[PDB]
Amino acid sequence: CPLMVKVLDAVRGSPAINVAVHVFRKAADDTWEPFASGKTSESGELHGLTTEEEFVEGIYKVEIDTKSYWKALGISPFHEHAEVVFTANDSGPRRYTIAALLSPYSYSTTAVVTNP
Amino acid sequence: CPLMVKVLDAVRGSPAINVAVHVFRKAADDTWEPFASGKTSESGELHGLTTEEEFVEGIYKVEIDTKSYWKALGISPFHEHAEVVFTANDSGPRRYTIAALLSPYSYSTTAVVTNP
Amino acid sequence: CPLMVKVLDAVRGSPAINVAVHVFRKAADDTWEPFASGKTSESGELHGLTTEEEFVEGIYKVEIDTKSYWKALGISPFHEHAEVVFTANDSGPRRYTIAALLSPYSYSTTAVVTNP
Amino acid sequence: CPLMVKVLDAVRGSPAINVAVHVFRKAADDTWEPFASGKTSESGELHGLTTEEEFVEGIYKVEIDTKSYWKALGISPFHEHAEVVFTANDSGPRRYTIAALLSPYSYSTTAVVTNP
Repeated sequence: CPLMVKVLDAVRGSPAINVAVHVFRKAADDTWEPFASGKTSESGELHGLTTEEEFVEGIYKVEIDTKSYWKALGISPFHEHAEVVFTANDSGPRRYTIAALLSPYSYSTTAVVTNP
Repeated sequence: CPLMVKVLDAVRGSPAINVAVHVFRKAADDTWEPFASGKTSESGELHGLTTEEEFVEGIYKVEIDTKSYWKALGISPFHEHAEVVFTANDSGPRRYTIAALLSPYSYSTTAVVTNP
Repeated sequence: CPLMVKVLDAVRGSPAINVAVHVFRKAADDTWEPFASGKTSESGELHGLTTEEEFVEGIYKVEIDTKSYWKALGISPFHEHAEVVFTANDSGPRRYTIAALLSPYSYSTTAVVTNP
Repeated sequence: CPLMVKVLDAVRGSPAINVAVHVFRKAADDTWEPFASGKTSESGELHGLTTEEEFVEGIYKVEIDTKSYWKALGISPFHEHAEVVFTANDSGPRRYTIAALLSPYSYSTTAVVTNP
């Protein structure tokens, strides 16, 4: 898995389940092209977004729909979504884990990058 | 001062000085129009971005140029920038503090919303 | 003011008000002796803990009673309290800001060390 | 595994490897008794600290030696260690993951608690 997303809920101390995630890649004409999408599983993870062959050098954006997650729990949150933007694979193929920790008025995001 | 930004450096335990910040407002055509910008001061803060008159309800994006900050320190960072997207809502008098805590592979952002 | 504490609530996007803080200094017998204490103000800050005269080099512990704070809101929390342990070192003039960002199952703490 | 610890490095974007961890349990006489210890693996994880039979109700402290980790990388950090203190199993047996994200002047810690 070259790209995996993991989302945790800091209010409940649990994985964040059924969170929508959209990934985009910056195209030649400086616009964001849809690349992949999915929802987190019961473990708060999203696997299988892409393959090593498809995941070429580029600037990518991972957008996590945090607002819908909190609203479904009855909480009105601050952010519209969480976005993570990064250059990938520019010194060769790597594996990327993007982790997000969510609270209604705060989030953090961390990347773990490994060389296969 | 209804909107202020504070940026901290988690590697050095210091304010993040001279970081570029751009603020955008979402226009009816669903694109981002420039709204305000500046560089953080010696205390890592950016004040005087807008006034109560101009800061109407709407969707705002705050973009922090984190990549330039780490590159000046000689540290290779993960993210292209840090983006915070939120709705401003009239619901009594509101002041918004957007704080960001920066590491090379991780950031957190928190909103503090108070009423004078 | 060489030592100050700031506490934020990530669930409500507000200062964490009326939180008990205790400060201890490590004594030569390797036990913790009380040093200073207080409750955070309306802005979530605690000032006036000590003076430059008394704040000598040594190992200090700052204990934040997070559990009582969440229990007052009716939220069941994970941690018994939040503890920050550090060495104060004379190395030019130093002011220490210890910040904590609280969620029910997660906290972060950051030190900002500046020189007037 | 009733108790697992995972440690990440926010400066390098990698797991934090060979980090010493000590766990204690509060004894009848209000002192901290040693319970288990170990070091994180190449994946930044520490498994096998305890069993369900041994992991009874109590107040536990997980101490992570962050200072030694940073010093070995040539960085002088702020904190002496990171401590996580919590009541475990008081409403029946659960599984606990304690995660820590480390920077030299900041850390965060999150608990994920599941019902087996």
